[PDB]
Amino acid sequence: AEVTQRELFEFVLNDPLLASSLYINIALAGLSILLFVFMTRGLDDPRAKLIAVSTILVPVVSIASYTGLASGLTISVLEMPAGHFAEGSSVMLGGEEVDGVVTMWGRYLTWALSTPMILLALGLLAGSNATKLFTAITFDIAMCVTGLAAALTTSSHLMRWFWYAISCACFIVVLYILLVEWAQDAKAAGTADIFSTLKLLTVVMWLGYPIVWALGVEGVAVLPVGYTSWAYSALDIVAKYIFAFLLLNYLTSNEGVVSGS
Amino acid sequence: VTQRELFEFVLNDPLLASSLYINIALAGLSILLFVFMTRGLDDPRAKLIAVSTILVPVVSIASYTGLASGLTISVLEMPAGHFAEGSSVMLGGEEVDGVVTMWGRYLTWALSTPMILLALGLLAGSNATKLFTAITFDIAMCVTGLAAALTTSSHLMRWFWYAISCACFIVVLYILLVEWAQDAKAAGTADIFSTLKLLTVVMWLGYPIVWALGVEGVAVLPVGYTSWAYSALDIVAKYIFAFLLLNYLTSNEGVVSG
Amino acid sequence: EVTQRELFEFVLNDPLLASSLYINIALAGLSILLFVFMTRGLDDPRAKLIAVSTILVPVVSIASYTGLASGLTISVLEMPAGHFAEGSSVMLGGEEVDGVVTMWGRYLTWALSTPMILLALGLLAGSNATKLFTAITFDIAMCVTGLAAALTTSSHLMRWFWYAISCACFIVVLYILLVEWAQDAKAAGTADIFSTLKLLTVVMWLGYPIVWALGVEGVAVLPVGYTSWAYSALDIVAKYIFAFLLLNYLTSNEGVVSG
Ligand SMILES: CCCCCCCCCO[C@@H]1O[C@H](CO)[C@@H](O)[C@H](O)[C@H]1O
Ligand SMILES: CCCCCCCCCO[C@@H]1O[C@H](CO)[C@@H](O)[C@H](O)[C@H]1O
Ligand SMILES: *C/C=C(C)/C=C/C=C(C)/C=C/C1=C(C)CCCC1(C)C
Ligand SMILES: *C\C=C(C)/C=C/C=C(C)/C=C/C1=C(C)CCCC1(C)C
Ligand SMILES: *C\C=C(C)/C=C/C=C(C)/C=C/C1=C(C)CCCC1(C)C
Ligand SMILES: [Br-]
Ligand SMILES: [Br-]
Ligand SMILES: [Br-]
Ligand SMILES: [Br-]
Ligand SMILES: [Br-]
Ligand SMILES: [Br-]
Repeated sequence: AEVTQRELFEFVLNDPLLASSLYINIALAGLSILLFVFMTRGLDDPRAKLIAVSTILVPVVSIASYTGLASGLTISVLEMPAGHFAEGSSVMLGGEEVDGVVTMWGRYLTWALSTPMILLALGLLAGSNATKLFTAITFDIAMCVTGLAAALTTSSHLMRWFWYAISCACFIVVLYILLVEWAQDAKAAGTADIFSTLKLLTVVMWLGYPIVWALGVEGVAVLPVGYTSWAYSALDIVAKYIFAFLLLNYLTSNEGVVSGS
Repeated sequence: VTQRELFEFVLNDPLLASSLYINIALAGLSILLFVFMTRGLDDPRAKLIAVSTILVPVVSIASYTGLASGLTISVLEMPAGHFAEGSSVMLGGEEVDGVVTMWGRYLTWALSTPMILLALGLLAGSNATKLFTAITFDIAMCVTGLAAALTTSSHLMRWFWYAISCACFIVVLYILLVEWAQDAKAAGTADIFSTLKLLTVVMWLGYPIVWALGVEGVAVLPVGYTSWAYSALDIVAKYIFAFLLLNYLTSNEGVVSG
Repeated sequence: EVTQRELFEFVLNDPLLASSLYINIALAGLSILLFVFMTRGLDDPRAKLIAVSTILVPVVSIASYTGLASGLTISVLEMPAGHFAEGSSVMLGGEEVDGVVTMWGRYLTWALSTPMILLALGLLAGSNATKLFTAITFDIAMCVTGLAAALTTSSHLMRWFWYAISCACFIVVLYILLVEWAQDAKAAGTADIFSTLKLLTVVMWLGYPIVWALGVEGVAVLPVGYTSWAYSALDIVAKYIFAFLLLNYLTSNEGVVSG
């Protein structure tokens, strides 16, 4: 590994766009954790608290994920394959010019850890049975891991996009459960309004990621590294922080509705 | 060596490329077929079994792609005394010491078997305790096997990892063939387990036997034959076996429901 | 480009390192035997589930310690400026090498074994699913963020930030085990054994973050050799004896936990 972790860390700092897209989220994730733990202090029902802890875990994983990226621990320099729209790039790391693209794979590694929690909270709010919850979660993880594999794949351009297509198929499974299955389960659960709201927000925001992947450096490359990074951090601010705040706003005011068992 | 160089090593070699790309394609077709076959299930418990099984070829088309792209393939120099020691291969167009190691296979098993196990356990009316015990040791088995494959410091260490792993294997096989076959009687599903009993014992024992005999073990099977031995097993386990389980599940939805 | 073969030889020919690692392999091995023996009497599925979660602990340990012993889970890393271990060197093969022999494999031991002992202590206390889900997730986040700290070499300050995140997660777990579960056990019938262990718990669970901060990963008052025995000493207490005291109570009180 020619490029050191210190060097990548230094490249992030010194790069205004990059460093801000990263450090701003370590900050917002921390404040989110503090606000969430405070908002839910009055919950007592175990099923209501399971929804609150899973929610809270989202920014908890987020602050760790971004610290991994900012430290350089979860960043690597890869060389795109022939034909990849970003093939032939250089990053100027340390003092020399290194071939390749600064790859922030750390985003994928942790999405596989935070998104299931989001899914678990939304399934429970909707009063979902174990089967649909297992189906939503297992495919979500697969969607995130194949995403991480595509980003990590440098041997073949066509391979990169094959991983991507596998990931989309797994994505549609989750989407179908959100829009079709849980939408209906929410009625019987008495949480229709809030679910339909959070459901529409989820579908809209989540669609943003595979769009950014395809337009950013890892895909067709119209967005340079610094910009795809901000595209991902901005989706994160809504998809994770504001979204979790909204779900917890309902829960903390309607404990009785989801209290069941 | 480079990822692309490994990717090209697999393409360009009929034995290797076939042992991998064929698994990618059959896994793809099996996901469709499995989703199709089960389009009619209605019971939640049955459906859990069907999705857990469907995940088998999903994990397979993904993990094999990891291998074919070279992402999960690596080159390792075997320890002194190992029967494959002093091997070399030619990758970046040059003599590279070591053996191409498809460590991605352990990922495939560590992720798909927990799913087939969950499916079988539920089918057998297993309680939580035996389901847990089986899945945990099944995973410890798959991972210690991986450890064995990646160990290059000592020849004896690899075999010690193997012993650790085989131990976890009998724990899993025991509940699979013995415990669950017995629980299935009360669940009204004893027959699917006896019909697939020989198929199950042969394919499962098939993996630790291929290890010992292939490049990772005593090496009477070269890298390419080692790849095809594991691949022919996977084809049986991830596709035909899963199909059989699914074929039964669909005909017995009501009873598996309760 | 140090090899796994050189790391394996480094541990051997290094008395302290070799014994801290090899004594644990041996002790975890017997444990699996002794624990299998002590619990062959069990019949209750709930008592047995608790029994196997606990047996999985020494299994995880003998396997993870073998990873370390084999060199598989060891690496040489260079510490960042200001770090007390920065500027370290180690003899590997036929040349001097910058860095610190990093036993990152230990974090995989804790990440995989602790959720089991937590799933054994929770069920033993009668814990509902919410607490059991909390304690373990934050426990896992703790183990993984600790590794991140150990794996971070770009910034001295970042290591301690990672260590602070890990420590906060650590607080959630200790609050569940010491307080919540302590209460739940009263309605479980198993409040007395939960007490004593809870006491040994505090001391040993705290022992880890204290060692981290004082060993080569922290301010390094303890060299690589001593941090390893420090952790190995703690694992003996938690993975074997603690597991023994737990099983000793279980197998002599299957009626109380039965259900
Ligand atoms: C810029 C300053 C930051 C201000 C943040 C204010 C958010 C506080 C929201 O309060 C919480 O609302 C819940 C109902 O939804 C109540 O149950 C709970 O008791 C109450 O504490
Ligand atoms: C079912 C999904 C599997 C996808 C398999 C993709 C195989 C594509 C092989 O492409 C070729 O690779 C060579 C490298 O060896 C290049 O030199 C050559 O220019 C390129 O055209
Ligand atoms: C906190 C993060 C969130 C909610 C992330 C969501 C991410 C996705 C929905 C990602 C999806 C992708 C695909 C469907 C295709 C391949 C690439 C990915 C991983 C970007
Ligand atoms: C994909 C389907 C199945 C049934 C896979 C089974 C895998 C095993 C039984 C693997 C076993 C191993 C053992 C027992 C010993 C060390 C090496 C292996 C991991 C190959
Ligand atoms: C193997 C058994 C036990 C009980 C292990 C416990 C481990 C911890 C409590 C580890 C804690 C850490 C913290 C809080 C901070 C970062 C570094 C550590 C991972 C060592
Ligand atoms: Br609770
Ligand atoms: Br994340
Ligand atoms: Br269902
Ligand atoms: Br399988
Ligand atoms: Br049992
Ligand atoms: Br433990």
